Amino acid sequence: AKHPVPKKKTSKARRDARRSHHALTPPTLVPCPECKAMKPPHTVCPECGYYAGRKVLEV
Amino acid sequence: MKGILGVKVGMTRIFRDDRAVPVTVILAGPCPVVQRRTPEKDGYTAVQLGFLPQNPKRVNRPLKGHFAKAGVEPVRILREIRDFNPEGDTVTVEIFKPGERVDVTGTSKGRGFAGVMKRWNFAGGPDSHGAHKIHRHPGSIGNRKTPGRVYKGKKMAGHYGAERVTVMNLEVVDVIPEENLLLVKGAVPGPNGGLVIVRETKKAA
Amino acid sequence: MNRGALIKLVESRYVRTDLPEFRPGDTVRVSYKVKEGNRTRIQDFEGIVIRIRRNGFNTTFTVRKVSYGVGVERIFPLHSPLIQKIDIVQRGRARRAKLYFIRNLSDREIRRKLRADRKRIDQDRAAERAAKEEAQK
Amino acid sequence: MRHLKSGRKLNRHSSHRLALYRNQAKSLLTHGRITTTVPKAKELRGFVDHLIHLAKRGDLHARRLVLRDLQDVKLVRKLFDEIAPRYRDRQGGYTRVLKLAERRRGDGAPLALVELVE
Amino acid sequence: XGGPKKKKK
Amino acid sequence: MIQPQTYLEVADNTGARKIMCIRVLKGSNAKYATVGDVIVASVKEAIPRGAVKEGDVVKAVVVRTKKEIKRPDGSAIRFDDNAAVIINNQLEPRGTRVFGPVARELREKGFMKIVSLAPEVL
RNA sequence: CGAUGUCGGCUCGUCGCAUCCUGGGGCUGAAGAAGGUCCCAAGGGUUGGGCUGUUCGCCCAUUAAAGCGGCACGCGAGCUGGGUUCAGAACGUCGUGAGACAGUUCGGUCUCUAUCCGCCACGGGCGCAGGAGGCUUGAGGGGGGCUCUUCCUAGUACGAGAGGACCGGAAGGGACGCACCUCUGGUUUCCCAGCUGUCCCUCCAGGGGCAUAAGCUGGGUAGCCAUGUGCGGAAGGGAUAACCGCUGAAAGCAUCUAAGCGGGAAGCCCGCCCCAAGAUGAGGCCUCCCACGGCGUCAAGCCGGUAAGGACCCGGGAAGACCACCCGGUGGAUGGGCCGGGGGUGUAAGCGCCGCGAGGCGUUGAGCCGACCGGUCCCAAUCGUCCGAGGUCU
RNA sequence: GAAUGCCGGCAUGAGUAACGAUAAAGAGGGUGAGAAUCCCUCUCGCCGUAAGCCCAAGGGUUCCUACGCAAUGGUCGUCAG
RNA sequence: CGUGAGGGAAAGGUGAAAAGAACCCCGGGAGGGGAGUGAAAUAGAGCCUGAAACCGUGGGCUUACAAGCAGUCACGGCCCC
Ligand SMILES: [Mg+2]
Ligand SMILES: [Mg+2]
Ligand SMILES: [Mg+2]
Ligand SMILES: [Mg+2]
Ligand SMILES: [Mg+2]
Ligand SMILES: [Mg+2]
Ligand SMILES: [Mg+2]
Ligand SMILES: [Mg+2]
Ligand SMILES: [Mg+2]
Ligand SMILES: [Mg+2]
Ligand SMILES: [Mg+2]
Ligand SMILES: [Mg+2]
Ligand SMILES: [Mg+2]
Ligand SMILES: [Mg+2]
Ligand SMILES: [Mg+2]
Ligand SMILES: [Mg+2]
Ligand SMILES: [Mg+2]
Ligand SMILES: [Mg+2]
Ligand SMILES: [Mg+2]
Ligand SMILES: [Mg+2]
Ligand SMILES: [Mg+2]
Ligand SMILES: [Mg+2]
Ligand SMILES: [Mg+2]
Ligand SMILES: [Mg+2]
Ligand SMILES: [Mg+2]
Ligand SMILES: [Mg+2]
Ligand SMILES: [Mg+2]
Ligand SMILES: [Mg+2]
Ligand SMILES: [Mg+2]
Ligand SMILES: [Mg+2]
Ligand SMILES: [Mg+2]
Ligand SMILES: [Mg+2]
Ligand SMILES: [Mg+2]
Ligand SMILES: [Mg+2]
Ligand SMILES: [Mg+2]
Ligand SMILES: [Mg+2]
Ligand SMILES: [Mg+2]
Ligand SMILES: [Mg+2]
Ligand SMILES: [Mg+2]
Ligand SMILES: [Mg+2]
Ligand SMILES: [Mg+2]
Ligand SMILES: [Mg+2]
Ligand SMILES: [Mg+2]
Ligand SMILES: [Mg+2]
Ligand SMILES: [Mg+2]
Ligand SMILES: [Mg+2]
Ligand SMILES: [Mg+2]
Ligand SMILES: [Mg+2]
Ligand SMILES: [Mg+2]
Ligand SMILES: [Mg+2]
Ligand SMILES: [Mg+2]
Ligand SMILES: [Mg+2]
Ligand SMILES: [Mg+2]
Ligand SMILES: [Mg+2]
Ligand SMILES: [Zn+2]
Repeated sequence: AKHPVPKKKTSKARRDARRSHHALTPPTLVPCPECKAMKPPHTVCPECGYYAGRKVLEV
Repeated sequence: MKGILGVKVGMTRIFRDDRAVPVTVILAGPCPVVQRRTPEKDGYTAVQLGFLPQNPKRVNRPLKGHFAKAGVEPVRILREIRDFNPEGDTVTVEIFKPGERVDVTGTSKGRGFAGVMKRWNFAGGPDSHGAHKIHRHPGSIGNRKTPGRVYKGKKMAGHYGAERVTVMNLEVVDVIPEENLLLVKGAVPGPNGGLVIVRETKKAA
Repeated sequence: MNRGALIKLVESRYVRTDLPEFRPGDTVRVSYKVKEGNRTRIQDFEGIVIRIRRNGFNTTFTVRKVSYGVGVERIFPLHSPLIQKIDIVQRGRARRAKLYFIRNLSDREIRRKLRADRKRIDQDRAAERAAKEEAQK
Repeated sequence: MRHLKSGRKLNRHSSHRLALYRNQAKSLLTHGRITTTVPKAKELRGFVDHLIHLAKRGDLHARRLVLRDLQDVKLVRKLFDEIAPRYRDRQGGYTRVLKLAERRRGDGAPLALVELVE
Repeated sequence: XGGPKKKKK
Repeated sequence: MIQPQTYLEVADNTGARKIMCIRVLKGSNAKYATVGDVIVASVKEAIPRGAVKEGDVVKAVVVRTKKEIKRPDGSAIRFDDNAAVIINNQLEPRGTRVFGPVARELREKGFMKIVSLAPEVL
């Protein structure tokens, strides 16, 4: 409701052209050593836990 | 024209003939020439120099061990010297004697996204009186309907610093070969630790 | 490379070791080399030491005297070759590092605020008499 | 710029930040494991490690210093008696951070584990 | 709104 | 460092007690005046019946300063006041005898009679 | 006129030359110095104040000089709002009056969000027809370009005297520009200490919260900085401007020109610095990886696990808005802890001794101690996953 | 097909500005299909001539409690006015 | 909406008949997939017919050295009859 304001409705081709980078990237995961589940690396596997400092395992 | 690579160690003041300072210690360690570019093959004249050793096999396969001097390929093989063809093997540091004038090229410290008036020394606004939110702004950036655009070099804000800077005609105060040390007169760019190269000056020689 | 400072510490072979230990608050006379036209005469500056900013070599300290109704401060490199010598004239109780405050009371309040450092005084002499008793052979 | 500087500004002013660190330690000295976000967890190491190394040395002065950051006269007891001797032959690193795999919903915060080591 | 401001500037 | 608008102390017996800097004479546009530079100044306060009266646009050399001056030997020196000696267009002091210390910078710039007359050169 | 905000100031500039200075030159009623005038020349530079809303101008102190104009009397989706330019009010003046005056006076709401172009920065994609890691060439751009003073020559030339050259050489400067933190000097937000009020932990002692978003004060490493430090303008090569000539006709002589040939500017081209192969005209060099297991039995390809390698992810970084960039990722010192050294505070607590007491002294430069230089696998960079050539035609 | 037309519908700017005081949060344990946001405990901060109590005006079911989350809550919501 | 006088909306249609979808399955629900009712289930109840702007998914052609009142006229290639 004030100073600078869009001159011309941005066309469909141009709106969609700026969303050419709006794409999401899939989460990056790896097989879990013990259980066969998938886990984002460097995270404590919820199911199994680390060798040493406690898993706090679902057990 | 003799050149060599190095790191910036640090700065200190020195005393000679009562007058004191100032110096930037830079170790210009041994550079083993890894390649020697020639007008018959490359069409110009230079020498790849290769710097700090290390690399317990982080070296890929192109490596270029080739020239039997690749004594565990260096980290910074970066940069030749151009119109330089040394003793064929290992550019020591004794190439510069004290009294000589030199040119250090380094990479300036990076200020990141910097406003005009740091980027460019602009005057900004009044700190008071009329004020209104422009205390550090660039003022006007042009004319009106003609030319009706902004010039193609207009000094504005942006990523200032973190770039190639060469300061010339630096004096060599002393060289210490036992430790591959080289000394000059302050003006040298880059942070401590940075790669810098050192040439003899374009002033003459 | 891993010695970035030990490297710097190496050029600093200009280090001086003859000069006396001293800390701010105590007054010291520093014999200084001066040119004075072509020649070279040894001028003395005698005042209260008022600040020591240490940085290894290229540490500086500053001394302060009132001369001919005007205050003067001089700033010396602790390892300046020009320092002929430097010798303490009285040991004063500091109670603070940088004591710039005395710039604003150069009078009677300047003493009694910087009183005698008995403990450091009674070393300085008794600490010498033993060094006088040694090497009399 | 703000180059070679150290310590996370955690979007808190000086006294709040200090309080935060100081509270988290209390919590982490009490339960021995804590869940917080990663940067909060990456900052607790230094702080809790130093208090522990202080209980190690043992002297009454060392107590009174730790007591400045912990205020609880017990718990500091627990520190000096039960917690401390467990690390006597360990020089540093009395603490561990492990990044959890689930993120806070409607916030999005990467969480992390922080527990006393051993 | 309804004005009521007079045309100043 | 002295610039136009700065009160200086008068360190000679020319009569004036204080001058205010009008301009610094180094180049077309020198920002500051240090020991041994020549300044132009208005007189703002005087002693009755002396050689110079209030209002007298004079020239003078700077002899002491609050900001420290650095010696190329790595030492420095600063004084509690800013002080000048009023001089004539031959750069000679229009007064006999000068009060309080002056920097050696004075000697190096050729102001021999000042440093002689001075109680102490530091 | 269903709105092109109208003076001046600030800011940021850039352009023209009919140039204020600096460079070069002709004439001079040019001895010399200093001027006068005209030609060539814009590369760069062209100060700070008092007055006034002022532009302008007058003054003060300087200077190499204090240039003039264009860009909507450049620049209000950049700022200001003194002026002008609403409503209030008053003076003088005009009108019987309400009111009026480029006459005056005091006062008087300047609008957070940039879509396209343009600009300053940074990336994502594809391309460069085999895929890689590096190191490069520089087509073509940008930056920069200023000047004073003193000395030597010599106080000779010149000049009655007074003054006082050129050419050549040297040293200091003034602004400006790039970089830097050793020194000087700043900040440093919890690094240390001192202090007040108050509430609390437990009475003492000792400490903690709050008194900004530091309670106040005294200091202060790194880092970031200018006042501080170091460099820069050039040298030099080439072609010219005005201008000065050589040889030389037409026109026997003479003429710098009509054939030629030289000299000759802070200007021009190149050298100095920075960008730069999207320079689809996609460049060069060095070193890596190589056959297709199967479909299109034909043209270009397709599905596919692999190769050199490269991402993902994680520890980080004087790199940084995100991105990028860079260094690491345990056959590892990347960060965190710990230790050692710097460095800052200024001699903690506890105990003993002296004092009725506030305190003082000793244990003691103690204790505490961010960023800096290092050491040390104590904690965390575990485990892995996914991409990626198999080369058109003469 | 136009009237800065009228009513309605859906776009654009845009995943942009914003989310209403800079008094401030951390953790453990519960409950739940689902918790930064609900209950509980501990620690921290803020008001205290109030940001605490009691009336008057006005408001008119907002009070208490049980069961609930489509919407109202500038997010969430097992909570709630 | 407004103190008040006064101003003043929007909003109709399953099917002939609810025969309004038992039951199973995912889900906390919502809402779907089956099963079933009906001639018709894009007649399923924010229900007849379901237009356009607008927003999606899939396929064909086309596009990263290119200058644009976006069309038109020629040739050309690819795709479908
Ligand atoms: Mg940076
Ligand atoms: Mg300012
Ligand atoms: Mg302001
Ligand atoms: Mg405008
Ligand atoms: Mg940082
Ligand atoms: Mg506070
Ligand atoms: Mg109009
Ligand atoms: Mg219009
Ligand atoms: Mg001209
Ligand atoms: Mg002339
Ligand atoms: Mg005034
Ligand atoms: Mg005025
Ligand atoms: Mg005008
Ligand atoms: Mg102009
Ligand atoms: Mg005009
Ligand atoms: Mg205008
Ligand atoms: Mg405006
Ligand atoms: Mg506009
Ligand atoms: Mg006004
Ligand atoms: Mg009348
Ligand atoms: Mg008017
Ligand atoms: Mg009028
Ligand atoms: Mg007023
Ligand atoms: Mg605005
Ligand atoms: Mg446009
Ligand atoms: Mg500093
Ligand atoms: Mg207190
Ligand atoms: Mg007490
Ligand atoms: Mg507060
Ligand atoms: Mg300080
Ligand atoms: Mg290429
Ligand atoms: Mg490390
Ligand atoms: Mg003690
Ligand atoms: Mg230490
Ligand atoms: Mg080791
Ligand atoms: Mg019509
Ligand atoms: Mg409209
Ligand atoms: Mg509408
Ligand atoms: Mg936007
Ligand atoms: Mg934004
Ligand atoms: Mg926002
Ligand atoms: Mg709020
Ligand atoms: Mg529930
Ligand atoms: Mg309070
Ligand atoms: Mg109700
Ligand atoms: Mg209730
Ligand atoms: Mg909600
Ligand atoms: Mg709300
Ligand atoms: Mg309930
Ligand atoms: Mg169903
Ligand atoms: Mg139907
Ligand atoms: Mg029908
Ligand atoms: Mg229908
Ligand atoms: Mg094409
Ligand atoms: Zn597992």
